[PDB]
Amino acid sequence: SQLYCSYESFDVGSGVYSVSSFEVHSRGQFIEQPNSVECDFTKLLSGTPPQVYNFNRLVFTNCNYNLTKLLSLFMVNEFSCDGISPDAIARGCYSSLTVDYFAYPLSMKSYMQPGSAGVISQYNYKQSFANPTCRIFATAPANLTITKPSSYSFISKCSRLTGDNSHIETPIVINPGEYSICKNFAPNGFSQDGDYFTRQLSQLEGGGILVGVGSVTPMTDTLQMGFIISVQYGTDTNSVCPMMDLGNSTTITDKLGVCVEYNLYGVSGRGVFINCTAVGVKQQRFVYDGFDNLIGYYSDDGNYYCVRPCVSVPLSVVYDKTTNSHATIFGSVACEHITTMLHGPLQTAVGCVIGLVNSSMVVDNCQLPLGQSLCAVPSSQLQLATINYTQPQLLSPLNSSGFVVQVPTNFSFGITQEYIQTT
Amino acid sequence: YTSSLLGSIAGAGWTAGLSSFAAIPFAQSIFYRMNGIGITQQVLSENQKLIANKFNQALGAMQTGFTTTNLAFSKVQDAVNANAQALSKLASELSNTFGAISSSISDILKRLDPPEQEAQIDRLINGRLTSLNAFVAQQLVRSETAARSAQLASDKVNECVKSQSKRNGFCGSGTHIVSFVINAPNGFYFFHVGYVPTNHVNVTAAYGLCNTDTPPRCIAPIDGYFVLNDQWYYTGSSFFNPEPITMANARYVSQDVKFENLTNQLPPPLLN
Amino acid sequence: IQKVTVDCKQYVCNGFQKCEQLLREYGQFCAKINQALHGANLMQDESVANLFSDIKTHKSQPLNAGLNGDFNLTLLQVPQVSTSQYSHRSPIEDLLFNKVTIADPGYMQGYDDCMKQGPPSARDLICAQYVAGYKVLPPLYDPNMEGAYTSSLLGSIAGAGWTAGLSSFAAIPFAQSIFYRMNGIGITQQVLSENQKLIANKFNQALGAMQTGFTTTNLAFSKVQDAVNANAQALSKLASELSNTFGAISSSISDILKRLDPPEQEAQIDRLINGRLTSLNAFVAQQLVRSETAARSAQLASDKVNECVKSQSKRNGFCGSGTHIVSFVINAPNGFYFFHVGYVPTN
Amino acid sequence: ISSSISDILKRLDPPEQEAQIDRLINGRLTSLNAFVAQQLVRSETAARS
Amino acid sequence: INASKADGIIYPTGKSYSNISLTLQGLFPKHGDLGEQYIYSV
Ligand SMILES: *[C@@H]1O[C@H](CO[C@@H]2O[C@@H](C)[C@@H](O)[C@@H](O)[C@@H]2O)[C@@H](O[C@@H]2O[C@H](CO)[C@@H](O)[C@H](O)[C@H]2NC(C)=O)[C@H](O)[C@H]1NC(C)=O
Ligand SMILES: *[C@@H]1O[C@H](CO)[C@@H](O[C@@H]2O[C@H](CO)[C@@H](O)[C@H](O)[C@H]2NC(C)=O)[C@H](O)[C@H]1NC(C)=O
Ligand SMILES: *[C@@H]1O[C@H](CO)[C@@H](O[C@@H]2O[C@H](CO)[C@@H](O)[C@H](O)[C@H]2NC(C)=O)[C@H](O)[C@H]1NC(C)=O
Ligand SMILES: *[C@@H]1O[C@H](CO)[C@@H](O)[C@H](O)[C@H]1NC(C)=O
Ligand SMILES: *[C@@H]1O[C@H](CO)[C@@H](O)[C@H](O)[C@H]1NC(C)=O
Ligand SMILES: *[C@@H]1O[C@H](CO)[C@@H](O)[C@H](O)[C@H]1NC(C)=O
Ligand SMILES: *[C@@H]1O[C@H](CO)[C@@H](O)[C@H](O)[C@H]1NC(C)=O
Repeated sequence: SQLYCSYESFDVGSGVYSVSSFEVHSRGQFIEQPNSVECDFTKLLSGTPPQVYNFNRLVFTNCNYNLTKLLSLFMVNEFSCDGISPDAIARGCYSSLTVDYFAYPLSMKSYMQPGSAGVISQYNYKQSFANPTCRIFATAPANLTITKPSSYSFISKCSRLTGDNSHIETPIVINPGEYSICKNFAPNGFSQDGDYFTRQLSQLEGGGILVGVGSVTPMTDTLQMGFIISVQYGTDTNSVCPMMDLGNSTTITDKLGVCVEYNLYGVSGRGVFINCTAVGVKQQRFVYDGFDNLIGYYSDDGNYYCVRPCVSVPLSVVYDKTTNSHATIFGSVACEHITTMLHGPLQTAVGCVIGLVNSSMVVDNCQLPLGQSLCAVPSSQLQLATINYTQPQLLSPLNSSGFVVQVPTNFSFGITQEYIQTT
Repeated sequence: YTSSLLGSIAGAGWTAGLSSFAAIPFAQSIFYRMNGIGITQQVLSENQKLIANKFNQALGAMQTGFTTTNLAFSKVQDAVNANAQALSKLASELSNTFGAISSSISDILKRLDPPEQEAQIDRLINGRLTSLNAFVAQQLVRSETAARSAQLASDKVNECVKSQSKRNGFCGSGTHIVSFVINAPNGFYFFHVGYVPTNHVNVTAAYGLCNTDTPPRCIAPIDGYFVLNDQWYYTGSSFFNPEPITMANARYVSQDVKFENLTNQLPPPLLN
Repeated sequence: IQKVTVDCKQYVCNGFQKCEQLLREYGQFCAKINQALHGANLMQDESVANLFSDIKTHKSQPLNAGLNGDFNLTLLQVPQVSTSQYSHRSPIEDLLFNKVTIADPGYMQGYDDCMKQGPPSARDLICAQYVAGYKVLPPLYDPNMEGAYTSSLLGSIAGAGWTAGLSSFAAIPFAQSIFYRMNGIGITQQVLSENQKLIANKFNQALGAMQTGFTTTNLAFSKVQDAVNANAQALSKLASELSNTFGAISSSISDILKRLDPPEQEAQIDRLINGRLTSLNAFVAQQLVRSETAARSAQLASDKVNECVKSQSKRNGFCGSGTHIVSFVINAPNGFYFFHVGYVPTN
Repeated sequence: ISSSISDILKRLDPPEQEAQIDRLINGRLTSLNAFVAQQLVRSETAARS
Repeated sequence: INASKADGIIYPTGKSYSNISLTLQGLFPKHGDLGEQYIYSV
């Protein structure tokens, strides 16, 4: 029936066709998760947030965190993510999580968009897009431990004065995810608007006069914060996982050789696990190929498991339109796999076949060749027959002086037809 | 062009070029062709009507050979299907969305407004331009294949239709006698008529005959076999008919140790 | 060529339900790929079957176990009792097959072996067929049947050298057949009688030299390696293009489904679908070119058998360099390997 | 927006400039693949001619 | 730095490879770099 659908017709010519292998099923789970520490957010939750140009950075590596508590405390006004989504952050593991948090008014959120020509991008913060990142603007809890700053301040100018004496001016712009050297003028925030700060740069710093101007905006009724969040994958042996209820750790010992889903220290997927001689460096928990695929694993059991991809048995259908019967060729798989692990069969050189009957026939011409000198001959079941090799006639040499020949006595005219394409 | 190849005249057969033109009737050309494959004129003169009856049976049989089981007739359909599949690919690629919201430009204009509709239209443009480039590359390869197959078509007509090839396998199996070509869809259709032996007789042969004289004069057959039927006889390669050894079928050769030393009932070439 | 077919649903989507839902729009294009590859493999089966119909020997003669008269043909002869698996494989054919690295597809137990194989092996490209989705198909004839057709050519009897056509079968022994072929090039029977054993020594030393002529510097053996590599590089392109991101965040549908949500994840999968469907079209397009090229070359193989193996050629350059005396043929990976024997004067 | 990377780098900022450049990378690699396949057939045709 | 003895080579952070030759982007020293020599009195 799948052959009819593939050809989209009830009338299909007799032949041997390749159909889709049936869907493979997972047969268990292989979970190995440690009881890792809780990610320390006590700096973000207990303290006064800094300014945009003096942002704090948190990197979490080998810990679990409760994202529900963090999201309950804050009230997100707008988030813009590229490369990843917040739900994916909420339901998956990653090698690292970097959170750059700072105080930021919601009115200026337009000045943090990619491509802005304003002063925030040049002198205060520029988001890096080398990793899957999201930018989040929210509101802090009203009466919790987060204390509002005096005001919101940002750097409006950061230039270098190097000319005949000072006339030539050159602005100093920050690379993505980096601080401005004008931050050290007022590292705890600018006191008033238009504060003018001047420092003499040393020779090792290039020389000149560094000029910085700060801009201050009044504090709002509720504290408004901005977060720049980035994650990494495949760069660590341990993962940062939100406290999702994955379940208890399981042992692959009882399910070796079957295809199961796995969650191994934050790395997820499906595949087959086989006992293997230890290769690679044990300290690095995973062994990869050139194409960045997981091919080996080291377990708490102490063994090294080869992670073969989850596969399915190839299928082929033999169809004979006139007799209206079919057989199934399971290629390259012995009948023991089909007979005992299916979720009568006959073993042939092309695989295991259900439908044919071994009558031990030999046929000179058969139009359904299975391969390896095997073909199906219709009979009401198709029968497995072998293509015949007609033995050449043998003419023994003559023992006398001369030689023996076979000359024709009767003949016919045989018309051989040939077609040559020309256009 | 093709129907004129049937009555064409190119030479006497034993001639060695295309310069001459001999108006030998079609009947007498076949018998000379059959005499070139190893049948003596005595068999032809005796089985004159037998050959024609066999030939007419072969010509009537090719009427029923136009079936999918035949290899040559299948190649005709494969060429028509190759042409048809070329047009099918062009039609199918306009049902391709290439990732757009639709495969129809009308749907994109109906469903979307600029600047988003330009991006969706440009998605179809790049896909269809890429599809045509793949179509052009395939057509060029097919055109060269047909061009080089047309060269073989000119080769086949010159060697099989306008002459009698001595090459085994080429111009059909068996032994080539005459080939007829007719117009076919997107090419030509040939009919390689061959001499197919049906029954055999095992007969003792001799590599050659020599006489016990000084120096020993020895002969070898021209295009047949020395054959026993104590006397030796000449037979054709393609048909059995013992005939006397004479200058018409005996060719002088140098002395060899594998030839028969004859002392009685010598052939006329070895006499005197 | 190696017969390859793909599962378009599996190759594009890798068993993911979300991807297959999107692939329903491109359902027509998946079906055509399966039909173009299937149609291009029936041509291979018809080509192989028609080839061995032309190579077929109607009548043959017995040959001695090795020394035929004074000529030695042990390298070209199938043994009476064979320790090896292949019943109709010649010793020189063993050396050719022992000098070429071919990965065993495992036509009947390959799927089980790939599951058993923990450490990577040379069949990694073969075992990738159950992962990516393509399927290497078995050839029409097994090696034993192929060897039977070529072995029957050594003892093939046709009409005599002077005879017209192929309507008669003369039982001339191998030695006397070689001497006739040398007599047709300008060597008198007086010379052949006097230098009879010298010719046999010359012929035997030529046959023994090709036992060590299978080197990468040789042109003929270089071609047999390129044929195997061309088959291997066709499977490598199938597997490697499954790691092409096509502008998406990842080349694996799992990672897209783990980092993105609709409508963005469906767009990313659409990039892989379009890229993989176009890659399959290129793979199909070049497979047709290769199959037709091998089909036309399969025609040339039968032409050389009927002009070099079954008969002495009066051509120049055809059937090898020099003046043609005899030519033998053995089965080689994806084709034939002829040994054209010529007459090369030295003084 | 343009066939030249120079115009893409002058007119856009990340992450948009990477997506536009990725359009050219995929297009030119696919074009290079077509050039290889076309050249292979021409090479084989001239090798048998 | 010889780099044929794998001098100053940082391993991948969280992956391992077995019996393969790979190309990697990373912070690596230059071949033949003499560097800067420092001597301590000990
Ligand atoms: C699973 O892991 C290893 C198997 O390693 C084997 O190493 C070779 C000997 C070869 O047989 C490979 O195919 C395998 O990958 C086993 O660990 C050792 O097992 C032996 C015998 O049981 C024991 O003497 C050692 O002390 C074990 N060493 C360690 C470090 O555990 C292990 O027993 C296997 N478990 C099975 C097969 O159930
Ligand atoms: C005919 O050729 C074969 C093949 O070269 C010769 O057999 C070889 O004999 C010696 C020792 O047995 C070695 O060169 C090889 O081991 C043999 N090769 C085989 C068995 O394939 C054989 O000796 C030759 N015959 C004569 C009479 O010299
Ligand atoms: C870089 O390393 C290679 C290999 O480690 C060095 O080559 C070795 O040189 C010594 C001589 O001091 C020989 O004894 C070894 O046999 C060589 N090993 C080889 C060739 O594999 C090479 O000299 C080093 N380059 C330097 C030191 O500049
Ligand atoms: C996470 O926090 C919520 C609310 O504070 C709580 O209900 C839940 O039990 C916490 N989960 C863990 C694992 O502590
Ligand atoms: C069919 O049965 C016969 C009976 O002995 C057996 O020899 C043969 O191997 C069987 N065929 C196959 C394909 O197993
Ligand atoms: C014929 O005679 C010659 C010379 O006596 C001899 O060498 C040869 O073997 C003889 N052949 C036959 C067939 O008698
Ligand atoms: C390592 O790879 C080579 C191929 O370069 C292979 O021959 C060898 O068997 C492999 N060794 C192991 C232990 O896998």
